[PDB]
Amino acid sequence: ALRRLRRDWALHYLNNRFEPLFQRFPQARAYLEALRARLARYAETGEP
Amino acid sequence: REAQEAGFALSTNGERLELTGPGPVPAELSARLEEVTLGSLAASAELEV
Repeated sequence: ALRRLRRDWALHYLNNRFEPLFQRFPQARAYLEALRARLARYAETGEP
Repeated sequence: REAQEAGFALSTNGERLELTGPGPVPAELSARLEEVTLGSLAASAELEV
């Protein structure tokens, strides 16, 4: 559950960071989401 | 201001922010404290940029 929390709060932060980027670059929807998961995994499993 | 009006004391350490006070922190107050902390660190992000 703690690991899941360290991912839920990560997404809560990343949505706020990514909203202006999604608004500015809709064509990069696939790319920007790809970071959103990846950074989350960095918060989740500590994978470099 | 919103913490003192809510009966909680804000103990800042620069970027790090925490609240000390009797009873549980209200959901609005805790969410807004998280908001202020993330906003400060995002301002630090755009400072690095």
